[PDB]
Amino acid sequence: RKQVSDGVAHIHASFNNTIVTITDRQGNALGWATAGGSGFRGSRKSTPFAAQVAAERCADAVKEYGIKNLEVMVKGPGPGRESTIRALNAAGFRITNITDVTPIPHNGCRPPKKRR
Amino acid sequence: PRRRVIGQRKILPDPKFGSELLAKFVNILMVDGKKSTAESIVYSALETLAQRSGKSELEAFEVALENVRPTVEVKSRRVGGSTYQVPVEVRPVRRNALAMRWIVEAARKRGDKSMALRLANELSDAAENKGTAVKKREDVHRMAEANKAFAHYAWLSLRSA
Amino acid sequence: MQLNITGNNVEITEALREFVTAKFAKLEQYFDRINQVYVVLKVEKVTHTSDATLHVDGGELHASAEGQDMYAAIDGLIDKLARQLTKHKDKLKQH
Amino acid sequence: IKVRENEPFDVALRRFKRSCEKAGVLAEVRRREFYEKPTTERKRAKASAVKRHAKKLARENARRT
Amino acid sequence: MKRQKRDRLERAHQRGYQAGIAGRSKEMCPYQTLNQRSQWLGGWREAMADRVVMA
RNA sequence: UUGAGCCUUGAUGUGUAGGAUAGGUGGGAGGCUUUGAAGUGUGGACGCCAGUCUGCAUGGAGCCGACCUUGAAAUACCACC
RNA sequence: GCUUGAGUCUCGUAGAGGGGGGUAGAAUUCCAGGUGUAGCGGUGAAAUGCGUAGAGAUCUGGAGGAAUACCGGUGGCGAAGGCGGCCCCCUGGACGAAGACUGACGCUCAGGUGCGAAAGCGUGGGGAGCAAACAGGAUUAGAUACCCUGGUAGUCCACGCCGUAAACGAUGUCGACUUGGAGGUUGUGCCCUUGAGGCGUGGCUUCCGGAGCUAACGCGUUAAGUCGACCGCCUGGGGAGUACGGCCGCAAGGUUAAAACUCAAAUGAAUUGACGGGGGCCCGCACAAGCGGUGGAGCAUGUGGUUUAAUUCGAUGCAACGCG
RNA sequence: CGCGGGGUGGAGCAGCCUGGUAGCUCGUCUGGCUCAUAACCAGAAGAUCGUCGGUUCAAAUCCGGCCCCCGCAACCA
Repeated sequence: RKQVSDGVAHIHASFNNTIVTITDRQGNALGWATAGGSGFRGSRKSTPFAAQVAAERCADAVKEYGIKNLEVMVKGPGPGRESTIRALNAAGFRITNITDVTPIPHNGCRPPKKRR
Repeated sequence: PRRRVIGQRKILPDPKFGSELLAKFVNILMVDGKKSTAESIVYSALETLAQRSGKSELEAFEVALENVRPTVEVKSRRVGGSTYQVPVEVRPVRRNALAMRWIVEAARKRGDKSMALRLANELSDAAENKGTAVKKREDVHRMAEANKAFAHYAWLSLRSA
Repeated sequence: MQLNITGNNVEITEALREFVTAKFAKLEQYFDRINQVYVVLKVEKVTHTSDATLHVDGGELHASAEGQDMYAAIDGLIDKLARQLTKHKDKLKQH
Repeated sequence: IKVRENEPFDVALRRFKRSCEKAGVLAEVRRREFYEKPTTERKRAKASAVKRHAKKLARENARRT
Repeated sequence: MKRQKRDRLERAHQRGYQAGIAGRSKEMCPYQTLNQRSQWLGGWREAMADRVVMA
């Protein structure tokens, strides 16, 4: 429980799901909540609203660590990614800075061939 | 339709009480094109709603109505293979008519002896938050609030009022 | 799926009804749930023609085939109906 | 991308630069190596560019409105 | 049998919004008059954001 | 670092009823306190979110028991656990 | 003999031109460790799959392989195939300015020789990611498929082979001549570089259009216009780029290349319709919002069938079936 | 042949590591959805907690006896 002050809020924002991992400055996790585990299932995981409910259900169950202010990292080009940080302005936090950690390779490995 | 915000006509108010909502309510259970016996059912039911409720009749009907009027209503949509329901807000003209349709259907169920006794008891439990139309109200709110995660494109309820 | 046979100037023999019924049943089983089928046999002095109307959940669908001996016309009509059914079937799958 | 500033901040600037270069390169790279149709899609894109420029230029005569 | 609905003004809006969402990044199927082209393009640019928020 | 066992201690034990986060059994109107009182500068635990423990006062000399509700009367006090 | 064609030399200029070597960053995967716990992943929906043996996420470190975001430009170089991080070494070609030099040394080229994407084959390494075959889950009437979860050859390197591609500009090479415009890129000359300025000049290249040509589509100074030199190829469609024989190849197969038979067509371009599970716009009890029905029942009436001596004849998708 | 553990919806099991009211997925039943089946979603009943006893106010929970399992053994007449 550790009585931490500030945290780093990683938001993995893929197409089929958003998971929200609130950690500390150090980089080791304090609590996470996903858009799947909030009652939304299958296609309904892939909405911004499930990301908002995920950010709520993380922002409490990190209450016991006592975080006043947090940074926001967002990885992934998904349908959440903005409603989930409106849901961290509204959850009672002070947003220090917001970054983008979406991995853009200087094209390396080959992508899959997926669609027809 | 495609065209025509249609030239709309109003209705006659109720004779015994100064209400057009009540006249709409007579027109709901006015089955088979026969207004007079539906008026006798409504008056015969609001009398025993007054004696079985104490308070006045117009406020008895309206307080009994606002516990079955809804706020959100599902609209079934399909995109691709899925066919999910999307919550639209009910407009307040459709609201009370959608309440009275559920009151009148739930009174056509429930079967007691007379229609005025059935509708009188159904409005009584609608005041009590107990009967059938409150269960249908809570079904509509549970599935629209359960499917609440859809607020989208253009096929429903443009910007505001 | 009940098949109704009728004939304008074509005397529907019992061997004729057995074959047509079998062919229709086979087609119905292969492509879609079908509710009812009307078959009309016409002879116009040369042309042995056949009409069929299938009532399926989506709706009516019809085909017509001219032949030489009635049997040929029936076969053509059945193949046409099968093709139409494939179109209607995944026309209402379209995932 | 990186937004930090004083008390009116945090949304518009970020969804601007984030949304443009992020959604561009990730929505591109998410699948389809293709090896062949960036050539075709750039050829069609730029032929449509010169056809739109000359088409609007000679379409700048009149429209009877 | 009555008169046209929202006389092309905010019908021109929702045509540009549906055409905005379903691809059509032309912005080159509008009307030609100004009061309808302005919000065909208005619905188009209001539909680009609603394409970013979803798939 | 860490179990496990053993002592010495110290907290904890809101069903219902209700003045109340009363564990059981037995004894049981005597200790508390100016070895500087109820409130709180204070700081936590527990927390079945309502009440109990202890840290330091700037105050300073006060509190319950039998007598109201309970299958039950009070960590009022003590013993065995 | 001559210098205009061709070639050489002195300066530069740009360039993913080639071969070899080295190195950098991001990302993917895995491994070890930390924090943390109930899901992750995936789809049009799902399941197979992975996860309480601690996954997914997050952080630190390490390993290995492959490709080089941005710059990136209907930009550049190359005979074509093709060639994109950055640096070094070795090396080919093109271009232009000013001169000098040789003096027709030129063009094309059957046979021949060389180069030749990808797949594949042989030997030896290497193997991240992807991914035929294959397994499984779906979908479907079936689904040896598209979709999903995995996954081996191969993709990579070194050395040989194969020698084909919609190897395409579906346009052989070389040369001459013949109205314009807008651009790109790359040199260079003069003048007020006095200001990203103005006027010319070469090369390569993109589009639009003139006459002319073409069956039309379209081509149009980079021609499919007017001509000249040389070469390759065609002679109805199918059989057939197949068989037999030769030559090459480890094989797969490549090249050369028939005939019997059979048909009166096959084809190219354009037109008018019709059609599309193409697009745009508008509308309809078309859907949505509702009210009442049919289908269950009895009866009436009509039809099919069956019957009969006859059950008169016709009407049969919508548009026949209380119809004449 | 004596030790342990289990008896709770149809089934799998939580509850009972401190006595106060029976709980979750499926199967089974509606309803919405779908062209119908499906998938999704929202509700509902589904048990005298294996049977007799008793231990205090009150026992699925604590303790005896019986039955049924599953393991450990003892298994050298």
